Amino acid sequence: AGSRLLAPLKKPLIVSGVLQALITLIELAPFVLLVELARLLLGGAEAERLWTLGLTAVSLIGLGAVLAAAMTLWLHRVDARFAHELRGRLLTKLSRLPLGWFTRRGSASTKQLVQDDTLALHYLITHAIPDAVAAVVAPVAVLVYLFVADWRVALVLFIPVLVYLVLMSVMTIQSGSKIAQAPRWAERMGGEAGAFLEGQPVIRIFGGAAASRFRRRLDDYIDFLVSWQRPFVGKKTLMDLVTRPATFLWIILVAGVPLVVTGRMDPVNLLPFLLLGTTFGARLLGIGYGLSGIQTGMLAARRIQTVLDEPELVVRDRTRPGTVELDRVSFEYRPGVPVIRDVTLTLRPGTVTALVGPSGSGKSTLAALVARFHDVTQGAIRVDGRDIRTLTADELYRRVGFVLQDAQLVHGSVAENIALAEPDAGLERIRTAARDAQIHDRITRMPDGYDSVLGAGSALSGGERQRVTIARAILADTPVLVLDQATAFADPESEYLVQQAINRLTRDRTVLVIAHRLHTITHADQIVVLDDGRIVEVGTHDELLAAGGRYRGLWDSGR
Amino acid sequence: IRTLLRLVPAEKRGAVAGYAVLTLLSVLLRAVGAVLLIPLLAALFSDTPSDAWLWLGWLTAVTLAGWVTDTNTARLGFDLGFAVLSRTQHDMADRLPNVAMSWFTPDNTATARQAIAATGPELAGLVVNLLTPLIGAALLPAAIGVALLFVSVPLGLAALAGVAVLFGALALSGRLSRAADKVAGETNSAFTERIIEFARTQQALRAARRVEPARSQVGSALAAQHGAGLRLLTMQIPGQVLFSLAGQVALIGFAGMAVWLTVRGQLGVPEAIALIVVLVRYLEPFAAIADLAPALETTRATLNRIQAVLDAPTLPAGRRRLDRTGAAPSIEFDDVRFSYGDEVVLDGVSFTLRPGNTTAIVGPSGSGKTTILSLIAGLQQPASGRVLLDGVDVTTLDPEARRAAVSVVFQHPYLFDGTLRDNVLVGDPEADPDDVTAAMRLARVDELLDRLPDGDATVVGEGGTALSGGERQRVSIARALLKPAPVLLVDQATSALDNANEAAVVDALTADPRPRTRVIVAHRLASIRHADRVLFVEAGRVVEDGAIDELLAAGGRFAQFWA
Ligand code: A1IRY
Ligand SMILES: Nc1ncnc2c1ncn2[C@@H]1O[C@H](COP(=O)(O)OP(=O)(O)OP(=O)(O)O)[C@@H](O)[C@H]1O
Ligand SMILES: Nc1ncnc2c1ncn2[C@@H]1O[C@H](COP(=O)(O)OP(=O)(O)OP(=O)(O)O)[C@@H](O)[C@H]1O
Ligand SMILES: [Mg+2]
Ligand SMILES: [Mg+2]
Ligand SMILES: [Zn+2]
Repeated sequence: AGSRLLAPLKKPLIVSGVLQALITLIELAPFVLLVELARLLLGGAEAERLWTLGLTAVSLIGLGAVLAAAMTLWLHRVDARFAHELRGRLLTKLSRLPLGWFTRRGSASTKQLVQDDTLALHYLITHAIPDAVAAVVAPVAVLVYLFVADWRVALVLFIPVLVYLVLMSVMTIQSGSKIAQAPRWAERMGGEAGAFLEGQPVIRIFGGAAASRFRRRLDDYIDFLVSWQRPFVGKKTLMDLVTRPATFLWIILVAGVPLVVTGRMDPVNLLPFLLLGTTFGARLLGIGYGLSGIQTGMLAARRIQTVLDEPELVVRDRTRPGTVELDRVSFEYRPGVPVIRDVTLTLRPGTVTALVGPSGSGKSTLAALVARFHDVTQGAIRVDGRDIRTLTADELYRRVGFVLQDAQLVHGSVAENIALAEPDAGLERIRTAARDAQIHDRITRMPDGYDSVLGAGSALSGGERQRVTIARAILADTPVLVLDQATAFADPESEYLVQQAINRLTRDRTVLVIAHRLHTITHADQIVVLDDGRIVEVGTHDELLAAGGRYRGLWDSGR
Repeated sequence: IRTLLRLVPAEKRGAVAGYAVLTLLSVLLRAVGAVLLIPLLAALFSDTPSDAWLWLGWLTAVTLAGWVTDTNTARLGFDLGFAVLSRTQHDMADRLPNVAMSWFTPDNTATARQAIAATGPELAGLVVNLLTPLIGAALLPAAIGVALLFVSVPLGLAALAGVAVLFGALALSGRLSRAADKVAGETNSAFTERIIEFARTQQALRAARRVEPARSQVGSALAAQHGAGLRLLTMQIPGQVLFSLAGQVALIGFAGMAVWLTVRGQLGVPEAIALIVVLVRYLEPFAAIADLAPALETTRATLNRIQAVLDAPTLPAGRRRLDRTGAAPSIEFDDVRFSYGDEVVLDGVSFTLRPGNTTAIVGPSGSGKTTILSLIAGLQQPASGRVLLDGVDVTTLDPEARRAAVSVVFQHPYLFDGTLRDNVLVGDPEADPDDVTAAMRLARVDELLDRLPDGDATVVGEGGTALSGGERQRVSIARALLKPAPVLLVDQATSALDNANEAAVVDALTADPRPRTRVIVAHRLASIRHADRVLFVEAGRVVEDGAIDELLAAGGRFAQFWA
């Protein structure tokens, strides 16, 4: 699907082809003038004609050089702008695909898509058409001229050309499958490297370098690269030897010296071949080297367009405040593998719902369904009476804020992380939100204060980053709040303080809490026990204790 | 080239010398073949064209020899490029686990990722694609100028003078776009790191509405990356023009001297015609060098990143080993001080933990109890003081013996992107099936195997993102329990587990048959029931310690901690 992707470049590519035909003709003209200059030199022509021919040839060389440079500059600018717009399109597309896409792909796949594929399109959309047109025009024009000059010495030039064509065809056929397999290996190697860098503590405690899957994958990738690049480079060097100007000059002389020594050819008739017969080999080598780039660009275009055609979380146009309602919701991460099974629930303003249950029951996926990271397989989810599929991302996430189970901090200052949902928020608001999350003092202790960066290495403890995400949600200040295992890494004192702050800040708001620590959710207006993806009992703390069900068992296990 | 020779394997220097000899021989054969045309054409245009047979025979020999020296130079260049690739990647792979954790800043982490990312064919084919044509092109007009001294001394000097401007253009070209190429690399690497952050932090960015390019950090990096790439294209224009002017200046000197000699009569008319062909051969490297100049700069940036990883400071290590084999060691801190940067974490923490006994570390968030576990495991090392395992300082231990001494359950469990069984087998890849099932049964991972459809073949995602928080936590517990190490550091291993799994896991840690010196960190009272001793760590100081019942009766911080 590279044609559909590269349709916007329809006119620049045609312009490149025709302008490159003109440029290669202008590049061949100086050598025709030099052949005429040599013919006049042998004839003892007047100095005026020789000066005219030499100056014209030199000026035409300069013109051809400047025109080729300008065309390459313009075409590289075109390619750069196309890559920029395509990367913007890819980022916009990925901004609304389901999160299952990201989970089943990985970060290395996304990096290869946005950056490596767009860069693999470079030769295809910057050099392929110029190289093709140059390698078609210059050999044809030169060979027509030389067959007019002398067919006997022109025929021998087909030997290197036919050998080059055979080498090019066998090289392309041999390397096609390996070029197809190359992006998969690059993606796998990137994923292994990312895991090796991110999972360094696990590598250091368990196995080290020797027993790491990264090293085995590295060895396998190097073996694949050797098996790919050895015959490819051998064919490439043979093609370079065949088309080199020295080879053409030597075969021209081998054909012509026996003719000149006998009374079969005037030596002057060899002036074209020596001056033009050694000009078009490099242009042929350009396409010979560029066939692989064309193949890689075509595969990259196919992958990019496949991702750009991917189904996404489409916003419907169908078109109580602060209410969330799940109605017979079911969900499947994988087809045929249910994880939520006909869940009906209603979170109302001014109430607290505590979603508890066994680990892996489906609490986090239900929270993500409310966030519309995935679309419900069945049922519906409504916010303020509006189905979440009819709401845009802004409309949805201005009404519902989330504190996810994993405390994901972005690379940036702590103020940026707290102000993620509202980057224009003032410093006073950020400080108040941090104080509500019991993290302002820790940020004060930092060297840069609220400007201290939170990249790799300069991390925090688990409870501290969890509190930072809680402060982020507090600063967002949505009518509906979801807290997936918040304060799991918090000590009892910090947990009590942040829970008191949350209760103060969400008295009139809808609140969903997920907690394995059942002692922190006994005050909830509603307690929903989720087991095996379905609700098994609902009630208050005392009612659920009296029921003697799953909640009673979990409570007894907790004491 | 000096950086490349620094990275060549020491047992591959025989091929480098052979490569350098054949590379020069290839250049001389190309130069001699170009200049052999001058005798050949003068003889061919003379009254006895049969005299050109001698010079055609010498052209055939020089042409045949050039083919052999070029196929061999390509074969050796291919071996040198992949030999250099394998060592650098193997060296970085071996060094990185030993690098200090403080080295892994976001810039250094990006450098390491990009250095590893250079395993592709571009760096492997560096010698064949960059050095062989760059050396061949740089030396060919010098070789032609030398070979023309045998034809005419002032002709060769004019040819040689045109090579002084070639190397002048080559030397100055890099400095014209040095800054633009640097900013392009910085914005390109920054864009790479935001894409990975974009995919990893996708859920949190969507809730924050920081996911569209007009509002995302990756979108800002794309705009900066694009602007730097366009600046690079414009700032490379002086470099290409400079090589063009060098070829123009070289043409005038070569052509001007050839015309001057011919008018003087010192050079024949057929010889001057043959010198037009030599002049074209003489000016081809001027254009080839211009094409290779951009490739030379990206290679220099690539090798700097590889050298940055190989220059990373490794942790101190020794050769000592623990005396007993498999026996539970004693863990003691001897006035251990630690600091992240300038901020003090630990301040004179001293204690001793008896062999084969369970100890609990509790306290407020940020007290330093995760840093204590890292010091015991050797992930971090003390600023001062000394952590001792069975009386042996950890910094003096063999790295092989140091990792075999401790198994860790980390606060934030990280699984590798594969099957569930492979992540458990990381603890002991040679473990028998009975040992693997025993570890999974203890960690309550056996519940997952029946619950999930694929069982232990369930393909986990990046990290453990395709599993719930408590499911990947139990997988990291089964990993630690499978390892036969005699020290177990449990860092809040039931944080994401319900009460039923918390109780089963906590009993499982105590019920492990083999002896271990167990250290457990937990924010739950029910997770430290079987601990024989407790350490209350607050602000990097053990405020109190003793038995669980003793500390509750004391009415100190420990009693108030769970109040
Ligand atoms: C675009 C793409 C596509 C296609 C279509 C479209 C089209 C468009 C059009 C455009 C056009 C533009 C053009 C421009 C130019 C013209 C042509 C050329 C013309 C020319 O060339 Fe010349 O020069 C130049 C510049 N110059 C300038 O600047 C000026 C001043 C300095 O000039 C002068 O006065 C002087 C004298 C001589 C004569 C003139 N001449 O010569 N000179 C000079 O210096 C000279 C010295 O040495 C040389 C040479 C040598 C060797 C080889 C070559 C050559 O040559 N030389 C240009 C550029 C390039 C370069 N060179 O080089
Ligand atoms: N990589 C790091 N860079 C800088 N400071 C760090 C880093 N890791 C931890 N710290 C700081 O070290 C101090 C103690 O951290 P540590 O991880 O030991 O906490 P903790 O007691 O285990 O906390 P928690 O109970 O919240 O998990 C905290 O102030 C934390 O900010
Ligand atoms: N990205 C995913 N792809 C496939 N299955 C998934 C994915 N994320 C979660 N699951 C499965 O969903 C089921 C429920 O997980 P979920 O995280 O929703 O539960 P939970 O109640 O929040 O768990 P925990 O208390 O352990 O955090 C688990 O079996 C897990 O294997
Ligand atoms: Mg969860
Ligand atoms: Mg910790
Ligand atoms: Zn290009």
